[PDB]
Amino acid sequence: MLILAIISLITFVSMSKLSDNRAIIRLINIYLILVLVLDSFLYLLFLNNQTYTVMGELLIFNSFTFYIDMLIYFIMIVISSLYGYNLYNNNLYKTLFEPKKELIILFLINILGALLIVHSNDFITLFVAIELQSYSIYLITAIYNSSYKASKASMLYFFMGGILSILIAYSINTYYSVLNSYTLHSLDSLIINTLDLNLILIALSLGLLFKIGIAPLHKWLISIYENTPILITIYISLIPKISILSYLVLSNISINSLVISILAILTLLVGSVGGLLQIKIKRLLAFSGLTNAGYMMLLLLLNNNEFSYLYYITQYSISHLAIFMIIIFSIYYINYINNQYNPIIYVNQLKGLIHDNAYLVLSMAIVVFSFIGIPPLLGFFGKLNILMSILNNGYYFISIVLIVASLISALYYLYLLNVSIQDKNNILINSNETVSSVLSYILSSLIILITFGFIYNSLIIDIFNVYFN
Amino acid sequence: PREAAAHWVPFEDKANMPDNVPDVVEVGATSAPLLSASYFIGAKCKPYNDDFMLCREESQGSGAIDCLKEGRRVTRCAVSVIEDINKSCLDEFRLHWQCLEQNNHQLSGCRKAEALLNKCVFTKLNLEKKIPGLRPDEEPVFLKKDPWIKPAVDDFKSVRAYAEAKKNGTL
Amino acid sequence: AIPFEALLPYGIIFGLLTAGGGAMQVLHVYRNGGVRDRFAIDQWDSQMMERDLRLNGGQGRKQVDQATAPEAFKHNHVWKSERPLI
Amino acid sequence: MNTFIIFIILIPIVGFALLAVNILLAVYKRLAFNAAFILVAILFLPFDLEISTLLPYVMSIYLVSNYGFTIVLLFLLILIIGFVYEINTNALKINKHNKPNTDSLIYK
Amino acid sequence: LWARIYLMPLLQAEEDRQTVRRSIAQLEREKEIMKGTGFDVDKSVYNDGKFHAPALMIPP
Amino acid sequence: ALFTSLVGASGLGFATKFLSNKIRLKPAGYYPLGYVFSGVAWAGLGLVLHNVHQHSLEVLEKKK
Amino acid sequence: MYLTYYFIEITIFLAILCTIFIISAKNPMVSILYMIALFVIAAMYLYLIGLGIFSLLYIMIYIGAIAVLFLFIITLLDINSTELSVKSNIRDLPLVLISLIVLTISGLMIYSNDSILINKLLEAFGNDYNTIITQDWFNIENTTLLTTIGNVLLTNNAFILLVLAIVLLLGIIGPISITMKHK
Amino acid sequence: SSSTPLVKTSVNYSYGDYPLIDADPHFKRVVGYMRPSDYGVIGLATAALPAGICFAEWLDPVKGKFARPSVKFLRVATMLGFAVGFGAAYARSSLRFFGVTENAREYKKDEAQMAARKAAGLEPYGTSSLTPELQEIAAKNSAHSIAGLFIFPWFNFVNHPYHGREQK
Amino acid sequence: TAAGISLTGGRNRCFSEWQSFMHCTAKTDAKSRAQCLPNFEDYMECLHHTKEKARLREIESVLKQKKEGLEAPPVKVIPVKAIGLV
Amino acid sequence: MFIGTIILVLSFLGFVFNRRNIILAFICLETMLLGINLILLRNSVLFDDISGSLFAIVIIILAGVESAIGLSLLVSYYRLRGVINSYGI
Amino acid sequence: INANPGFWNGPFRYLRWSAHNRPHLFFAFAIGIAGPVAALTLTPLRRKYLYPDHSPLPQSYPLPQRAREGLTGFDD
Ligand SMILES: CCCCC/C=C\C/C=C\CCCCCCCC(=O)O[C@H](COC(=O)CCCCCCCCCCCCCCC)COP(=O)([O-])OCC[N+](C)(C)C
Repeated sequence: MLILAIISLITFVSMSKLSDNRAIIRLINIYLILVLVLDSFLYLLFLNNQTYTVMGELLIFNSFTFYIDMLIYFIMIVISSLYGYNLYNNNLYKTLFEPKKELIILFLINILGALLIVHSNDFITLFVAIELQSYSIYLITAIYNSSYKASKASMLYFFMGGILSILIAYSINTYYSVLNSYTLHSLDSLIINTLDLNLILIALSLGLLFKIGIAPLHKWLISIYENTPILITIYISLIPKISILSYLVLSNISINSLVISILAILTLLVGSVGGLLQIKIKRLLAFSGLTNAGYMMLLLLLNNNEFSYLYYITQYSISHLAIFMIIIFSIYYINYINNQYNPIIYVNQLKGLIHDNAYLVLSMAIVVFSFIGIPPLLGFFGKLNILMSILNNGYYFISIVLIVASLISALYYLYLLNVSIQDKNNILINSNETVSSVLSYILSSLIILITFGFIYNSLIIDIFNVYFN
Repeated sequence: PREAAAHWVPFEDKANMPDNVPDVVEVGATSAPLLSASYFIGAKCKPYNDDFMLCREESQGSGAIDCLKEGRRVTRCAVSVIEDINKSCLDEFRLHWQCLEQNNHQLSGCRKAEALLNKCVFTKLNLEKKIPGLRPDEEPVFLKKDPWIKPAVDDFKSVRAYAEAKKNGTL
Repeated sequence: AIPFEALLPYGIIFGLLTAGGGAMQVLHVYRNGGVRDRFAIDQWDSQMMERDLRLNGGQGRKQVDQATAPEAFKHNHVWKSERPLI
Repeated sequence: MNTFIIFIILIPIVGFALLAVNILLAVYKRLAFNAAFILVAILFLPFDLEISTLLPYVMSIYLVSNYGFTIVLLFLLILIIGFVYEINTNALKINKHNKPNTDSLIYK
Repeated sequence: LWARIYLMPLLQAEEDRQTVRRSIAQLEREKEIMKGTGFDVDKSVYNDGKFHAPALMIPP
Repeated sequence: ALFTSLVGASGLGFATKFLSNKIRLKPAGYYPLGYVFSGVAWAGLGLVLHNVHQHSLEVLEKKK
Repeated sequence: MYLTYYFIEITIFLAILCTIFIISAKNPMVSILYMIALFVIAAMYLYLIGLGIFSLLYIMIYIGAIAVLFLFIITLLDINSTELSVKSNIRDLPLVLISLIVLTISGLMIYSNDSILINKLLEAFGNDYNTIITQDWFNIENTTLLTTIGNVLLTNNAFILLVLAIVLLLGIIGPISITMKHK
Repeated sequence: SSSTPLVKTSVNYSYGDYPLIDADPHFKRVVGYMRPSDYGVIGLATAALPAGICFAEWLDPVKGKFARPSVKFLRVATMLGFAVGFGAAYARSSLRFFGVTENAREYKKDEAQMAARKAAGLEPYGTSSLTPELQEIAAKNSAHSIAGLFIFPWFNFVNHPYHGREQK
Repeated sequence: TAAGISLTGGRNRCFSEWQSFMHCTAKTDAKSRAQCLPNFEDYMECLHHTKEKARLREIESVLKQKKEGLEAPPVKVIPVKAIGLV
Repeated sequence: MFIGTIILVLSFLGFVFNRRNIILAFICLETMLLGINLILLRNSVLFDDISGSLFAIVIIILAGVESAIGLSLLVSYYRLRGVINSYGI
Repeated sequence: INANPGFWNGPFRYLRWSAHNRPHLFFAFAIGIAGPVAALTLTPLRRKYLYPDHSPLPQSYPLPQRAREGLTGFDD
């Protein structure tokens, strides 16, 4: 029911004016809510990890894919509930964060492109769907055309995504050259012994992986994330990561991979030591994206990674989403506003935030402790369940470097708190206008998931046991 | 099952059928006669052709080497039909495929010598054209009157022979 | 009334294409030995025309007819070799 | 040596001859643009290229009876809504400032 | 269409026996090549023993 | 028990409404019917997750 | 008659030559002119291998639309460009001389299935053997290539044509998403 | 002849605790066998989208003042509410064919109608205007397309032989 | 998908060995696939003709050294306008 | 596979080692897709199937829409600036 | 001047408006909607009343499903 939305709304947005864009996005938000509420009984289809192949060996519908398929709609409701809703009703807050006319179209075209990878079986559905979502990132980036950094960022992302798309197509063509089939189950565990496939299957992996930020090629993505406006980048940092990582994790084509193990170590090294001396907040935040997307090639090395992956992905998506929404709240209290597209740029700028309000720093403190794995929080059990699989299957140096990477990373997570609880000299005594109700209720709910998800941890393990085994 | 190359180089082999496959009486008919006599060798040699394709089916991959016995017998009976149609109706058979050698060998262009040949063979050789798979209340196309698709030039000798067959009353 | 000087160019163009196409049909019938051309050629029909060239002996589409084959017809059958296509 | 290939070898010779007789006989010796001009060619390509997605159906129209029909109909009906997007948004029309905005004369 | 399928098994049998004859001729020619130095001319490069026409010949 | 599993999720809902008031710099009881809204919504989530866990346990019971 | 033999290796040499003239040219239009030369050398190879249909599809869309598109862009835009000077591009030579060797040899490695790493490479060149073409009389109607593409895009892979609709949709929405400036 | 399956297919392979009728239901059958509690879900979804928009602007208004949204958006809300209601309707009613929900009053009706057209001598499912290869391909497309209701709508309109039933 | 569809819509040149291997894997419990291996080796050699290439290399290696060359019924090459000349 | 690998490798190094203009990047990217096609289509011929040709006729389309998208991205980049630089974006 | 009344402010009056003032979008959308709407309503009327569908063509050699009863004849 994405395309039932897209085909309808594209005719609806073609005729509506520029003032109607907010209420269009509000409509699409409520539509996605009711698709999640009235249609989420399709979990009953699987009961014992039952998998369906639909459209004729072309799509693959199982329950891992159903969970990612539900996760993406949930985070899209949280993202679309930002563009729909005003932050404050002021002159500044109308000229900041303006949604373009075609933006709401490109989100749902990207979700179509992201869902048709996690659900994908054939290589041609893989290739058409990485193309659909890569175009949508080319155009979600460039839709704020009257920005110098955003246009330079879209033009860089174009050529780098183009090289990695031709590398993937070369690997797909090459696997076709050595075996007649395109589907991954033509492997069926007898090929791989009697066939040198390691080089093909890694080059297929590394083609997607380098699109996401695998760390010899991490420098271009950090530049694109720092250059886009602060609301394009929460979406274009969440979506391609989780979509292809659940692809590469559903179809375990690189087990024991030495190239993947090296680049996993190199990711955990250079992310945690790259974020150390950095003064821009989206930078710091994107290398926190990099180390956490490098607790991913680890599970990609494993076999049977569907508790560790799924728990850590919904952990990371809530935590990610919440801390971007915290600094989007934090821009009202700062003293200096530059650069209309990207209003807070430096982490020096959110000083003394506890003297402005204390509960936004309470929220910020629980999310930044959830990134560094503090045990009564939901972000802890993600690293715990990665480590119950890394050590389960023989990766011992990987475990030590995982630990050292977590410790070096916490040093620049805690810089956010070191800045935000300090004396400011100019405290707020009375704000005349208050922040939007629903858009702060969303962050309060995303906190209370993080701080109280260990309550339901045990239910999730039993549910999981039934529905994936 | 494959279309030829950039630079394909033709070759033959001056050799012999080695020891145990006997000599056979192969069809020396060109495209026009066996396209003309196709329904009649399909009507007489139905179970032999059926038997050969069945034997080729059951020996999967054995195939070529397996049913030498039996593609021997479809050739013999097809040669039998075309010798019989020679000695039966050489003149009207010849009329039909001298028609059908023009018109791209389109069957559409030669109804007139066709119906004459079909009378001749149904009389002497008592074999009949059928288009199978054709459910009733559907007229077979080589029986209908005033078709939409008419040829460019009706050839002359079949005009004359069909008119004389009208005058004699054999048609 | 009608102008003749206006219609003589189109008369020449018409007559040029007319005499061209007439010459073309005669050249095609002379090459094939008195029969019209095959305009749409199947893979089946191409294999069949090659077999006819093999059967009749040398000439293109002579379309001979015989009760059996000659003894040379059994031995003249060809296979086509083909380069590596690197 | 068939009769197709002398023609497409022989024509570049005819062009080279008509060119060499010209070299023999002759005498010898950024501005800003509108978005519509760039957009006609940029947008021409996704409408030229559905045509070649339409080219394999038109050859095999008999085989895919009653089913490839509906697939092609749905393909075209998904393309028509992007067409009606661009014609609802007045995409190709180029505008100018010739109107005096027709504001009534207000006094005092 | 029905005319072509009536003509199919006849030409099929013809190409069948040409396949058998020219194949066994290539096998015997390669046998007379490989006399002396010990090497199997008769063992096929398949494992399921069937009759494949050869391919990939030596450039004439 | 079903009842404590409702009351705890309703308490999570009261915490959501409370913390959402406190980010907006409102008092604790600002719109005191909104506590009823959030309590009923999160309690309904507890209903859903409770019933999914029930049915999953019964599916495990039927495998013997 | 064996003048007509080396036709494939000829076009391979011409493609090498033509890309050397892509990446070493003065004007930005001279490079796309050798690029349409490269498309037509490719289309000659595609006819040569046995695919007459594709060669003309490559002429229709690759010296068709996207050619005209690039020629068009280079016309109505100014683009500064330097020349291939030795003082700015000889520093890249010892990396190119490594990456040529490594990328070519490794791109010729994966067509093989042994595990020696020298018998893998030597199966790419050790193929001078002529495939034998038999006539099978099993096919009755001229289902050529384009018929089978129209049967597989429309029945077996109808979803790929139907997602493809969304991709061409996006290729229409995108340039209007950008280049309009509504109101 | 146009009703022979000639592929191999699982027989009575139930997807839940209840016995399946049907592996893909034809669209007319799904609209036939749906309960009144299902038309309920359609009505609740047509009611929940315009009331949902008016509620969600009662929370925070668009222009700072609480005004009702225009009738223009209420019409589109009613349309997409029928869209969600029909998606949930087809989705529920075809879970009942798979034997994954409670399957009591439809197994009897599918005894009844299949037995009532075995008596009239015609095909148990119906004669399509397709060759049997197109029936196989067109029902490999429409097999289990109700998963992926979150992405795309796809339905059965093909009327092919096999449905995972006992004999044919 | 388009599993074994040919250029002309039929079957590939290696469809039989693949269908034999899928018969093998259909009746075989997982981790009992070692008995399934010879059908697979037949299929990979159908695709790439590797063992046939090595065998013809060894036959040509013994052939090419000898001064006698060829004492066998030879393989005669013809030009394309002379398929059925004699 | 020689002509495809050569177009791919040499087009790739023509992409990597430019510093002079922006359009050589676009046209080297386009000839890489050509180089992938030249390998795929011959594997379709030599294996006797259309399914490599299926991926070919799909990637023709994706190369097309890729060019349409990316040249609209360039006109975005040029509208706001004055002249596309020599050294790059 | 002729302005837009709206499709929602009276449908049939709007179609009457668009037939006069925009015939390049009425008689273009009305000739293309008369195809897939007539394909759902005019086809069973034909299959019952004008003529039923045709028999399908053969595609390959039609193999039967028998077990080779032994043929007699054409031995030598
Ligand atoms: C009335 C609604 C009002 C509007 C609300 C809108 C959106 C609400 C969205 C999300 C709320 C949280 C629901 C979580 C469902 C998890 C299902 C599941 O644990 O998944 C398991 C497998 O997971 C996994 O592998 C691991 C996931 C690990 C999750 C880590 C964070 C969890 C901690 C907090 C989450 C629970 C908080 C409960 C709050 C009362 C599969 O089981 P399933 O797919 O059958 O469950 C869905 C059935 N369903 C659709 C009917 C609900």
